[PDB]
Amino acid sequence: DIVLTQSPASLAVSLGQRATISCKASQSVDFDGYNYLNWYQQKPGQPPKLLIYAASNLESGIPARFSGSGSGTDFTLNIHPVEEEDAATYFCQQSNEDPYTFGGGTKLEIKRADAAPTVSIFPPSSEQLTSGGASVVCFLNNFYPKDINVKWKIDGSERQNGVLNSWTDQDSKDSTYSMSSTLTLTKDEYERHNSYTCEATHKTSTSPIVKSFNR
Amino acid sequence: QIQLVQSGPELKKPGETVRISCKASGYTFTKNGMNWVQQAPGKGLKWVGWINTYTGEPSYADDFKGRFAFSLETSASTAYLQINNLKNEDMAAYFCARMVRDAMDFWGQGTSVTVSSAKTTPPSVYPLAPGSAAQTNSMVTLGCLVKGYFPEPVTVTWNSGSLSSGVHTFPAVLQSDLYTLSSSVTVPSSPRPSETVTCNVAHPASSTKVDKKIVPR
Amino acid sequence: VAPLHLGKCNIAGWILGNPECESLSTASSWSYIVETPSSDNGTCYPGDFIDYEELREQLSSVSSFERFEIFPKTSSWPNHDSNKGVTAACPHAGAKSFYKNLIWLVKKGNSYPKLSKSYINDKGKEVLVLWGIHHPSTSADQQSLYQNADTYVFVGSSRYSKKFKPEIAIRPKVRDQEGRMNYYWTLVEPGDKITFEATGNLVVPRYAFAMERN
Ligand SMILES: *[C@@H]1O[C@H](CO)[C@@H](O)[C@H](O)[C@H]1NC(C)=O
Repeated sequence: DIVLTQSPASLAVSLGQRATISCKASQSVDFDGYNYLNWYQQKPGQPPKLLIYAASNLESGIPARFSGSGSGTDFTLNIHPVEEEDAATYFCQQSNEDPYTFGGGTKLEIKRADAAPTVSIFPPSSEQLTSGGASVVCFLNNFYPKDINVKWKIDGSERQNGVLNSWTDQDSKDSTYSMSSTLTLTKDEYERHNSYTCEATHKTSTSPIVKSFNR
Repeated sequence: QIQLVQSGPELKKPGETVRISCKASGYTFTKNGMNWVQQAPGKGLKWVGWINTYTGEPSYADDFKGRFAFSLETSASTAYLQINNLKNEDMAAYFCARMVRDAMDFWGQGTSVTVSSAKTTPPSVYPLAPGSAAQTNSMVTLGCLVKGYFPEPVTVTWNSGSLSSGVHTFPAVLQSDLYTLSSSVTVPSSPRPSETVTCNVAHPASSTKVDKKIVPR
Repeated sequence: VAPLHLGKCNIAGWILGNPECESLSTASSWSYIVETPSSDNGTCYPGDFIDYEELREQLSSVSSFERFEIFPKTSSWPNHDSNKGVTAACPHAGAKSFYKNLIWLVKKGNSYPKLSKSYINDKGKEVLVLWGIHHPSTSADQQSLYQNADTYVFVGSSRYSKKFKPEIAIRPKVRDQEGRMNYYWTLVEPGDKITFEATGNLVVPRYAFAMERN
């Protein structure tokens, strides 16, 4: 194969700045003065979107802030300036020789606000307590950066089992992250305690943010 | 309007075979080739192969010559990717994309393939209501919980799509061969105690649809 | 008789083997030719067709037209790779390709030896042989593709003789190509031997055409 590479894995670029991604192929992906290098954008849950081809020509309908340059084995992707919808993952792919090979992929991160999460706690519904179980949910929305963790306190004592954490990717129009922590317990284990507390640790707060209810 | 639509998800036990589809629309199916790419989240992309929709001769990567084939339907305008036997590997999304300028331009819908001997399980919908406040927020947060279903995916909407702002859907987390994911919506505090807010869930694998109204506590 | 009707293509791209220029006439006895026209004036690679009008007046009043493989790709070029000689200027379904009647040889590994093939025309008819001489744009495109800066081609025959040589120069952009590629042709008489001799820049024949006329 003609293995490409990744530089860098991820980079957090502020809004209005210049985000440069560069990828280097093991072999020369050029021929007859033509470079068969392509760039793609893939927002989560969506198929990769063509941006640039061969290796500087912009695809019709792509904003002008995207620009690709290079020749031989050293190529670059330039975004000038950076928006908030540009939060996605970028790959570089060649077509000089079979098989076609994709790059390691670069995930771009937008930086702004540096905000704190919005916490909401939900008790077990009536429908789920009939099935013999009980799941307590805590939502963390519109926070940045993504670095965060959650502790579950039952009557003041910590719990770490049945914990199903699930982050979202960076928001397209808000550039913020969201997390959901699910604490699953049986019906009998849920009815013997009264205080349920989930608390998160985020850099925008020295002390944990607490949100609790009483059964 | 160039369209490349791919059949819905597929759940097959290890060792069977699959026949994924790709329907061409908005352009001449001939005069352009069809690429196939394998996407496993985090693991990046891998180029399956390429099929010359005029000559009909395929070209595969080295990691697929043997169990993967390309077949065309040209009278009708469809391309197929057949996988067999399915080791529990190749557990990933599959895209059909078009040749234009030695690149790929109009990628396809997406065909998430799952390979497990487990059984189809419709979900159990649980409404998530606050039930307590202190007049401290002009905005409240609801929730709809979907727990214990198989396989992916599920479609969660609010009031059949009328509530789109302030909606968050968290990706599922697999545990004990069953997925669990939760959703949220943020509307003011004036419409909620009066106007009906309904969670709408659709599990296309079991052909089951459940609507859950959010009732205060 | 009836004229030959080409589809999507002029005589240039039709007989050059241009992809996307697949006529369907299957007539082997036409009188003159009628050509649907387009942007790639046959030559999907920027170049000049030598003695074109001489070829137009040859491909006319035809009473037979067998197309055979003069230089079989699989068993003709051991020291040079027949693959890899494709560019995005001559695509086939959005994928780089090349003329299906010509093979674009490039150096195998890091060596381009002195090729020398010969066809002696066991056909009982005039055989149309087409070839091409690539003219790179840079002195590096030469070494990278052919490794020999002092290359030459020599097509020789009883009726034809001509020594070729690259003409490296930056040509104006045409189809994202700053180089050129001229095409030539000749009639090999029954029983005559047409020689090929090159150390680079030879787009070698693959398919020829036996034919009678009138
Ligand atoms: C194509 O050929 C015609 C004559 O047949 C010539 O006038 C024209 O300029 C050529 N195309 C271009 C782009 O020059």
